[PDB]
Amino acid sequence: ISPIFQGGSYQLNNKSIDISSLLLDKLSGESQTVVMKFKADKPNSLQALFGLSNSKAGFKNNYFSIFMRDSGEIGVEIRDAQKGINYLFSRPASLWGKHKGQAVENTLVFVSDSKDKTYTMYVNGIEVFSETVDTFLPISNINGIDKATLGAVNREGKEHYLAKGSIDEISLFNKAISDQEVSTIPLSNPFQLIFQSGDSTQANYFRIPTLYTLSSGRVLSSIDARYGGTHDSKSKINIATSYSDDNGKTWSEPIFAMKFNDYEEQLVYWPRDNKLKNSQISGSASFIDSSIVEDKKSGKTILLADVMPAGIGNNNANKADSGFKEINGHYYLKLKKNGDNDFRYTVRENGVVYNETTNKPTNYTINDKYEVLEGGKSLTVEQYSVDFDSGSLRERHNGKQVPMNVFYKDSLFKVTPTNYIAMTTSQNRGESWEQFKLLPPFLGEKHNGTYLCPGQGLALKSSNRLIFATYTSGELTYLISDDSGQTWKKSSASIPFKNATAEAQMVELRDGVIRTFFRTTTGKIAYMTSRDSGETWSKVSYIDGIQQTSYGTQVSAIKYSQLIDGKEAVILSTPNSRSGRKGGQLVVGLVNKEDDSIDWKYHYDIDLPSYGYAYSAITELPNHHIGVLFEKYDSWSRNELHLSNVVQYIDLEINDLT
Ligand SMILES: CC(=O)N[C@H]1[C@H]([C@H](O)[C@H](O)CO)OC(C(=O)O)=C[C@@H]1O
Repeated sequence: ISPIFQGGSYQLNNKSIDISSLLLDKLSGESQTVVMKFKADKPNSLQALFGLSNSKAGFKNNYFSIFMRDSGEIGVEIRDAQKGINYLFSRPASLWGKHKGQAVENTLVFVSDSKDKTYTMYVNGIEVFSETVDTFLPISNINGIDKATLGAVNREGKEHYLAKGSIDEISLFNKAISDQEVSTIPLSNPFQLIFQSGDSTQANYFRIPTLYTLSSGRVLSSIDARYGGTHDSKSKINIATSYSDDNGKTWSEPIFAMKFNDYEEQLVYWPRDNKLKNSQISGSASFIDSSIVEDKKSGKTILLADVMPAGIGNNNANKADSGFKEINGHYYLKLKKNGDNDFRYTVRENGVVYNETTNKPTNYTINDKYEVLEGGKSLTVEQYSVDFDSGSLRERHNGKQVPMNVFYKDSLFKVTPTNYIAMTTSQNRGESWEQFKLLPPFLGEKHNGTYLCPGQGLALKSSNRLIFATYTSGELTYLISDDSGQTWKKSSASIPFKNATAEAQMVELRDGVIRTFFRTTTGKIAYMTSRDSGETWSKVSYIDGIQQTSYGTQVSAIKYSQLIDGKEAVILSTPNSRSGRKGGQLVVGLVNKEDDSIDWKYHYDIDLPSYGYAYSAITELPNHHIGVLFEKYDSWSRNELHLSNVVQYIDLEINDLT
């Protein structure tokens, strides 16, 4: 099939282009596909790209448009007043505006299909919505259509929703094209996906990217594989990883670093409507917020993340309990058995489940997978699946037996419903990952564990010291290992905030000198300095020239290997906005070599100030390029929940930022 119409080079300068007598006659049949290569870097707040209308008096609501918002949202309207139909479908954060000081060419494919009664929209190869209706309205069945327009919808003789942008190609087909035919449409994409809907994780959502350059040249990525929409824990979540052996050009199929099997790995399309979006998987264990580092001495690659027991997240996590009973200097995991109201057991050496009440070992052991064995025989539980088939979220047993784990809901022996940290290690730089182990508590028996700061750990350049920053209430708590991850001690730093999400990332400015950048509740990024290689920390200061919202966002920061303008350089990645998680920037800081202060000298614009940018991972690639893996959406907004393929990868050179 050829196009029924094909246009090219249309300038949308707040003035509509009429294409009625090129298109309307050729429209026929009830199925259509719009293919549109458009640009829009200074978009109006709301603006229609393409529009078919009844332009006559009294039929203002008789029209189809493809519209966008300056927030990056894309959508369609299919309206007909005589039929009593008024369809509106959209997805936030669907568009790119600008990459490297250049308008991005978006590729839009809208599929209007009468056989399935489905309206499907792709932008840039990604499906952003797909909606089935009871009563289908072909876009060309709207009664009295007499205008085909670009850059407005002609309503009762006047231009509505005037567009500022440009259309490079618009085609229409009297055919609803196959998914196969969509993926053969060429793309000029400024981004690539490392993790995506459909890959081997089978999660439809991803949050909290990380990136790290290993010594071999491999770049490694970790992420939350988030199953229950984009919701934090409590949910189903796994830590997935992927690596690139070619400077970011290609990535390996994702694997798991940490996983749980109490709930099935399901690609689900969450619930974006207001009655159902807060549906949140409630019976599953999960991992959340990973951080990665390489150990120089052993060659190991170390990855930590938070571990949440079935049904737990930071909201309901038992503060006032670590999950451990200390016994002169040693820490043991506490266990609660079925039918008991108190925690009567601990996991002594070799995983011996020991009864603290009667002071006797039992027939039960916990293996290194935290799986429960009775007299050496594996115990199992039945797995859960999730579905919205009944019109609300159901969590129900699915027939499959999986090894029974102390973190699960159906386990005979359960861990304290609080939050933990675990580490895994790889000895092949991310090709496999050893079974995770729980870190001991750092703040006593009567305190829940700290929360890991997503991103990178710090591997000091001239020692064997590893550091992972964590946060808790009223302090930054650095975890420090001088033995390849075997042992850990804490180094506390008081922060002048109560209930901060003080997500912290570190740079080593010169040997022994660490600057930590972190999120606060002040609308500003904070920082402190150890000159101690992390033993002691300074008071808190703030960065001017960057704004954050009051709740803040995770900040990522790296020490660039090369000199910029003759100075040592620090790179920082954050949203720069007081209005939302949007207006993302890599900001380039030159270290003054005398006092260690930083002149934040260049601000690079990742996309339009109005376009979403949230958590972010950066790294210097072996070729001195910068890799960015970031959430291209507002991951705080209750309007942008549950979007697929918004965590994206881009490649930048220093020249691009300066
Ligand atoms: C452990 C955990 O739940 N971390 C989540 C964190 C946390 O909820 C904080 O308390 C509120 O910002 O919030 C966010 C966020 O997008 O802001 C992401 C994290 O994955």
